[PDB]
Amino acid sequence: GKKKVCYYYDGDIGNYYYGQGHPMKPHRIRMTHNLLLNYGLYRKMEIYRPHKATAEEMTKYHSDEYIKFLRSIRPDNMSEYSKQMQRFNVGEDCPVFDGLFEFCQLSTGGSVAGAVKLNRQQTDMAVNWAGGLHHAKKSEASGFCYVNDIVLAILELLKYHQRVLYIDIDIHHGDGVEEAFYTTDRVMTVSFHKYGEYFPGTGDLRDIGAGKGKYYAVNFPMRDGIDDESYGQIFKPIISKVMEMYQPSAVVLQCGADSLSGDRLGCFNLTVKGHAKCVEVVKTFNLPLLMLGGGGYTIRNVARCWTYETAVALDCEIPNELPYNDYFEYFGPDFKLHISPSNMTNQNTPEYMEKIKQRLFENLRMLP
Ligand SMILES: CCC(O)(O)CCCCC[C@H](NC(=O)C1CN(C)C1)c1[nH]c(-c2ccccc2)nc1C(N)=O
Ligand SMILES: [Ca+2]
Ligand SMILES: [Ca+2]
Ligand SMILES: [Zn+2]
Repeated sequence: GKKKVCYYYDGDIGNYYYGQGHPMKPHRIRMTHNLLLNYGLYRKMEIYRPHKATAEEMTKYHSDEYIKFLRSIRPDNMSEYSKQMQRFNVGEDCPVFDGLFEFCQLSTGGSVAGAVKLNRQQTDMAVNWAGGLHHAKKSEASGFCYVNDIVLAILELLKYHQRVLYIDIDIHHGDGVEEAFYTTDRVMTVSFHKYGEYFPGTGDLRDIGAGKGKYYAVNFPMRDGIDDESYGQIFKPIISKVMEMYQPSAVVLQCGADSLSGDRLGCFNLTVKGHAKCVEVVKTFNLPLLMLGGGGYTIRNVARCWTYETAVALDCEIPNELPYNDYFEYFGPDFKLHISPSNMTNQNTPEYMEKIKQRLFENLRMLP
């Protein structure tokens, strides 16, 4: 039935600024929080302010040198770190900004705190919209991500769970998470993403894991314009088969909103209902679940998406008419929660979707 939901948020998160022209806007997390507060969704959730994760907590995955660099670099001293900036991939996508380290600490803190709460069996679901930064690597920043809060949260879950399932619905391949666990069977990573002349360039159908991890990495490559009907028809069957064969005891779901119609960087055509159907599907399995953020670059739609997904987690129905809020004008000209898909062509034919699903089903038959 209805579950207990713990939500992690720091009121300072919206003030971190990647810089002029950078599409990643932490302010979208504050818009989400304010919208969900004005819908009354605070009355049913336990709200927590995450601790600032320590460099030590971060080094459970990342190298000591990379975390020391992140904790030391600032816009005023960048000139003295040109060598380490190249080595750790700090540049246009992952710039140095005021409070970069604290932003990483808050993003990571929410994910790890949520994982601890799930481990202690004190909540059914934990939500951290500031997390889900799936591209960060052991000693390298990538694609707007510096510290891989997801990998850290999964390592925390692995203390009490033999098998953890990771599902990623961001439009970009979940490469950092896939790479971290590529050679183990204790985590199964499942990513649905645009593949072909698109960042990060990984996530081929044929990337299925290695060694003990062979068959424990699943990739569903898609083309432009996927819609609710098409996504829905493959998501539930794949996740159901993964649940059946893998039998995970905890799940982490990355809810990157750049898979929505009208995203500034994305090329998919999902509505908020289509995206949220993934949360409904996963929630139905009644397993401890950590829901995380990720991409999303048309910020009014990211706030709508994550507000609706928080309502889905709470089994609370909320009206389509948006309540008045601090950012009301951002939701014009309609001031509604739900969005309409565009007229873009769906290049994922029904036959292509079935064929890729059948290839993934063949790989899933190889599990013990
Ligand atoms: C938070 C999780 C997430 O998966 O959503 C993150 C998505 C990251 C997208 C990164 C992308 N970067 C690249 O394509 C760079 C150029 N190539 C040599 C690598 C990129 N960087 C930028 C960019 C634009 C302006 C200023 C800075 C970066 N745009 C793009 C783009 N359109 O793909
Ligand atoms: Ca993905
Ligand atoms: Ca794996
Ligand atoms: Zn993305």
